[PDB]
Amino acid sequence: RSLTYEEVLQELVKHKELLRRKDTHIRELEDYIDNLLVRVMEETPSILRVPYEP
Amino acid sequence: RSLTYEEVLQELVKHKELLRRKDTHIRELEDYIDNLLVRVMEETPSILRVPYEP
Amino acid sequence: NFVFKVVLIGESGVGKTNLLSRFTRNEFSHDSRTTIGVEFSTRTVMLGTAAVKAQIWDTAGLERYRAITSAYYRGAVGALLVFDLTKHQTYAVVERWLKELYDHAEATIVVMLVGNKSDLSQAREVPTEEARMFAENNGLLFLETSALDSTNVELAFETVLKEIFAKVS
Amino acid sequence: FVFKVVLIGESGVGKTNLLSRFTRNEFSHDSRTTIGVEFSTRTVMLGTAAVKAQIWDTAGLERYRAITSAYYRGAVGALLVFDLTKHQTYAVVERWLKELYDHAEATIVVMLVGNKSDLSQAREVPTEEARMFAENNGLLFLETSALDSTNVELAFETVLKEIFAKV
Ligand SMILES: Nc1nc2c(ncn2[C@@H]2O[C@H](COP(=O)(O)OP(=O)(O)NP(=O)(O)O)[C@@H](O)[C@H]2O)c(=O)[nH]1
Ligand SMILES: Nc1nc2c(ncn2[C@@H]2O[C@H](COP(=O)(O)OP(=O)(O)NP(=O)(O)O)[C@@H](O)[C@H]2O)c(=O)[nH]1
Ligand SMILES: [Mg+2]
Ligand SMILES: [Mg+2]
Repeated sequence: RSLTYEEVLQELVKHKELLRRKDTHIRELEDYIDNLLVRVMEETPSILRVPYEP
Repeated sequence: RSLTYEEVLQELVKHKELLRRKDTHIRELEDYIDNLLVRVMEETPSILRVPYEP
Repeated sequence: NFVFKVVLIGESGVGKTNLLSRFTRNEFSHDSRTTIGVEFSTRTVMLGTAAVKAQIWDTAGLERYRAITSAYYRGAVGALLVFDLTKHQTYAVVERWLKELYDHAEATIVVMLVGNKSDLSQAREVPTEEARMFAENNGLLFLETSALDSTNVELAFETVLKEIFAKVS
Repeated sequence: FVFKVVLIGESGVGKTNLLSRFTRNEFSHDSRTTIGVEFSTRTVMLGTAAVKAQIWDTAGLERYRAITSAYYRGAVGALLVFDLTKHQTYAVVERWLKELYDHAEATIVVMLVGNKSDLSQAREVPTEEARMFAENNGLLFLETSALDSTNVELAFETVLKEIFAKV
């Protein structure tokens, strides 16, 4: 059925908050990666080689 | 400016699209992390110790 | 001396990361964020005349396939399978956790079923007797803990180490 | 001789495809922004010396990252790449040069690279403006295409030669 203006506007508000949470968590993942790679680069940088050779 | 129904809906459609791309990016980051950790866990697991000892 | 690898497993939100910090660091955090990645902390106890290092691993309690699963369980000699005694769903999925555990570890690994968040027991949804009985029928140890106020956290991990030690010597 | 070389410049300019072109002779029309940090190697004979290039790559993000120091640490060479089809990528080049010199060691050999020369129809940076900026700042300069190959070997090999001349 056709959504009212307010129903569409609620969906937009909900999506705005979800976008904010997703952006937050992207930066948490990117920060984890960066902190981990500092340790890798300093201890065992061969892990970062492309292609990988164990 | 008081957005019209169509302007709200367009903003919603755009957010929906942004969300799909953010979800794909999150999973790309998660997969990268998992693949890197496999190698860290194999070669130099002490990197994962909390608190960290270099 | 001995190094025993112990893994924490169970649903997101049950308190795995806080049980690990409370045992190995005597620290606890209210931050509700799911663990990213995989981490381990250590604590060394004396059992009888042996210095025994517990090397206890942590990762988020996710059901989906992950590349890190095999290496996470590899070499484990003990497991704490944790649920939140205030959230029945976390208990309902215990057997799915055991199934995954026995896809990656020998059938007789030392396991403790842990009902965590005992300081919230006014909101209990899992009866102590019921989970105790399940643990007994499945060859698991059992305790209720609180990572927040410390109740039974040491006992939980020290009991697992004592059993592994008994079995290994 | 093993020479650490870093790739710097805006997201999208072609760093990862310049790396794969030079080190594996491969190119991907599809590549997405790079996650984390990686490196690939190629070894050339310079005169009678075997010289390994160990060339590092990460996303061209302007914000603060933890990996920045270790990325630049020990680098003796850099390619600072812009897209000659995208003037914004060139305008911002003095900012990357700023970062390089803040983290880079003093003797670093730097080449400014205008990538995507195969898209000459969509050009937004005259060769001349870019050459002069390079000449003014003591940087090498070339235009390349990771796609069709033009100047890619020449770009990385010229850096390695200049490093080799110094060492
Ligand atoms: N009151 C109380 N809260 C607890 C207790 N244990 C953990 N918490 C809280 O419960 C929430 C989640 O705990 P956390 O240890 O992060 O759970 P986890 O099992 O590691 N989750 P994940 O698997 O997603 O990483 C947090 O806000 C934490 O502070 C406890 O014993 N009592
Ligand atoms: N036509 C053409 N396309 C190119 C060339 N080099 C790269 N591309 C295309 O440009 C897009 C981005 O290339 P990529 O190598 O990923 O850029 P990057 O600089 O590594 N980006 P980031 O810093 O985010 O990781 C890709 O679609 C790639 O196929 C080139 O020389 N010519
Ligand atoms: Mg956790
Ligand atoms: Mg890239």
